[PDB]
Amino acid sequence: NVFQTRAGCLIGAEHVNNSYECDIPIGAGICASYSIIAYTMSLGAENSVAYSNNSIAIPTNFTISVTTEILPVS
Amino acid sequence: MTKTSVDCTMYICGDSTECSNLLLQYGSFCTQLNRALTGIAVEQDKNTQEVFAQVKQIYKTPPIKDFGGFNFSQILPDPSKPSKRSFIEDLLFNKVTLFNGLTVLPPLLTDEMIAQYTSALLAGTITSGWTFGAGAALQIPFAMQMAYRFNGIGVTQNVLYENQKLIA
Amino acid sequence: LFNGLTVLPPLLTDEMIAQYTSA
Amino acid sequence: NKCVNFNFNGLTGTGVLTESNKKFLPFQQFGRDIADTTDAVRDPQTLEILDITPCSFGGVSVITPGTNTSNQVAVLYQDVNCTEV
Amino acid sequence: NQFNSAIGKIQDSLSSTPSALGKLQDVVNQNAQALNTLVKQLSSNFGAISSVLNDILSRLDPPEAEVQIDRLITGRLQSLQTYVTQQLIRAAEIRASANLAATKMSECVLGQSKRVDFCGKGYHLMSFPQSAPHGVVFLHVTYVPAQEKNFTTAPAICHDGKAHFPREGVFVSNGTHWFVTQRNFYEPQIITTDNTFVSGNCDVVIGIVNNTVYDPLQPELD
Amino acid sequence: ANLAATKMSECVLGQSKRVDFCGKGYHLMSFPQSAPHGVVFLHVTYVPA
Ligand SMILES: *[C@@H]1O[C@H](CO)[C@@H](O)[C@H](O)[C@H]1NC(C)=O
Ligand SMILES: *[C@@H]1O[C@H](CO)[C@@H](O)[C@H](O)[C@H]1NC(C)=O
Ligand SMILES: *[C@@H]1O[C@H](CO)[C@@H](O)[C@H](O)[C@H]1NC(C)=O
Ligand SMILES: *[C@@H]1O[C@H](CO)[C@@H](O)[C@H](O)[C@H]1NC(C)=O
Ligand SMILES: *[C@@H]1O[C@H](CO)[C@@H](O)[C@H](O)[C@H]1NC(C)=O
Ligand SMILES: *[C@@H]1O[C@H](CO)[C@@H](O)[C@H](O)[C@H]1NC(C)=O
Ligand SMILES: *[C@@H]1O[C@H](CO)[C@@H](O)[C@H](O)[C@H]1NC(C)=O
Ligand SMILES: *[C@@H]1O[C@H](CO)[C@@H](O)[C@H](O)[C@H]1NC(C)=O
Repeated sequence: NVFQTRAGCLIGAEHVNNSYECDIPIGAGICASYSIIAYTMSLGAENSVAYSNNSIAIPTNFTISVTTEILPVS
Repeated sequence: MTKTSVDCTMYICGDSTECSNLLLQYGSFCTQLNRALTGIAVEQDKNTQEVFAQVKQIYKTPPIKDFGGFNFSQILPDPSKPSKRSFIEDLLFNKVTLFNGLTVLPPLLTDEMIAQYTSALLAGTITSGWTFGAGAALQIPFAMQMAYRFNGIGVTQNVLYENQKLIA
Repeated sequence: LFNGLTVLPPLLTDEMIAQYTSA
Repeated sequence: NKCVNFNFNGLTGTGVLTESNKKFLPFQQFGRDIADTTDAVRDPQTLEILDITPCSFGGVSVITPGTNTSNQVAVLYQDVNCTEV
Repeated sequence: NQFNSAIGKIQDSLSSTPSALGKLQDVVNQNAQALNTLVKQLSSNFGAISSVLNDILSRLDPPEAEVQIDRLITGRLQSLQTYVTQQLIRAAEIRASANLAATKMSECVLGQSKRVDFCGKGYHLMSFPQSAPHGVVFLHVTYVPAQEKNFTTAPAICHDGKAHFPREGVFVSNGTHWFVTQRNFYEPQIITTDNTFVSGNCDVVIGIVNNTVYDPLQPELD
Repeated sequence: ANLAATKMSECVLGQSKRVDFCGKGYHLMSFPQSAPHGVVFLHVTYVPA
């Protein structure tokens, strides 16, 4: 419930063990979300390379991805 | 840049309600200044965020360090956990030598973050080189990725494979 | 989306930017 | 349709005032839009609603091809009706 | 099919999507705060007795009224040149972003760029500009490969006492034999003498293997 | 910061032909390496001889 942190002392929101993607940025990497509780920004998802000196994988398909890159002009 | 926090008024005079009359009776310039310094603060949260939130995927390297017999003890995250920073980043941290109602906020992304953002980045590089910037990190021995690199310049793989032991 | 202060209208009206974009 | 200095039942201001269709609360006298700029008032004699409007104005820009082409010049009344000349 | 499904998908998101543009809305909110503060200054004392000089004039004398106006006018002369400073640091950020957008269109719309993530993230295809009331947006089209699938490689192969190296290609084996596909798709053909080049023997390489390279040159005989 | 983001996009996340945009010499490669308030790229580049 109550916690004292770097950014000060936060109360009523549980400092947790977990870490998910940031929703409510607090500071020092520390964010909050769902009732709504304080937790640590999750950096992303942890994946290991199938490192072989003697192997490769190449894709047999693709998509046509379209994206919008938004810029200020005036 | 350092993200500040400012207790403007109390600097502006420091614990005089009489003042606060004189200031609200002067306007809200300190208010415009606070908006300016919040805009700074968000701008460089955003700056750091585009600087390092460039991948949506935390890569880990294997327990197997086999990049061609190379030795990497001083530049990679140290398994002893001295903040999992390289000994080079240990120097870069050593190499920086550092109140009144005015304070400075602590950096949003603590070196531990920037460290394993960089670690995920560097795994993605060594396994992919350029593909993870175009998508996912895709396995490669790193001999054939410099092969593709020399192809980008228009040169063979065999030149690296001819001396790749030298070249390492 | 006054007082003797006004704002000029954009030099290139959306019709321009539209057929510049079309070309 | 005249920018004029007005003092209505002790309420004084300057500008061009016209009629407004707005309805003030029976106790409510005079109105300012956001920015605290008066827009309409309830008549002192009749307590009817009359629009407060900005003292007309405009920019003054002078348009040239340069001297040495000519001493000729075009002139612009600026976001302004040229009825007001 | 996927090109126009993706266009429909941007369709449906953008009709539904919030917080996508939020940035040009911020910039208008942001100029708007600027001038609203400027107004709420002009109705502000700046350390003066009143915010209105007219009441002064109608009740006070030239000297005191004019000193009060001196302090009033000093306050507004900051508030203006402060506003101007505000605006031309906005305009500097705009001018930077505008050079960046002009370069963006030059490289993504008017050409094909190898720059990574300079035309959006993924393998570059294409970008469609699309204007805004006070802006323009590029609809960036980019390629994502899919169905990776793991095989083993070999830089060359020991044959005729030679390491025959790919002229432009790679050699993979499915489990037992040895096809030439390209680097970033599975586009196979068969490993042959006419699609790989020799430079030297095979007595130095690490990772070479023994196997044959087909050569369509005896069947000319019959 | 825009310049550094572009630097990593082109040198770390890709192979760039830009001259001296990833350090001087024939481009190979660049390893980013963070700082207390910054990050540095360890640029790897080829010199013929
Ligand atoms: C090799 O191929 C199969 C294809 O589904 C995959 O499941 C397996 O994970 C691949 N190898 C590695 C190391 O992932
Ligand atoms: C290649 O990998 C195999 C097993 O993955 C290993 O035994 C071999 O030593 C490696 N090649 C070299 C040159 O180390
Ligand atoms: C790729 O994915 C689509 C999705 O349905 C599928 O139809 C197609 O067979 C897959 N393979 C290739 C080579 O496109
Ligand atoms: C003001 O007083 C006169 C005098 O009787 C009256 O006729 C007039 O109606 C009054 N004004 C209004 C708006 O009623
Ligand atoms: C205007 O410029 C021309 C040269 O372009 C020059 O010959 C001429 O004298 C100029 N007119 C006057 C009035 O100076
Ligand atoms: C003044 O100009 C505006 C601009 O369109 C017009 O709508 C209005 O009718 C004009 N009024 C007069 C009196 O000229
Ligand atoms: C892999 O090798 C087989 C024989 O083992 C060969 O005939 C075939 O063309 C290749 N592809 C598959 C799917 O087996
Ligand atoms: C290739 O052939 C030579 C001679 O036949 C032999 O010495 C060598 O061991 C062979 N290597 C492989 C990988 O089969």
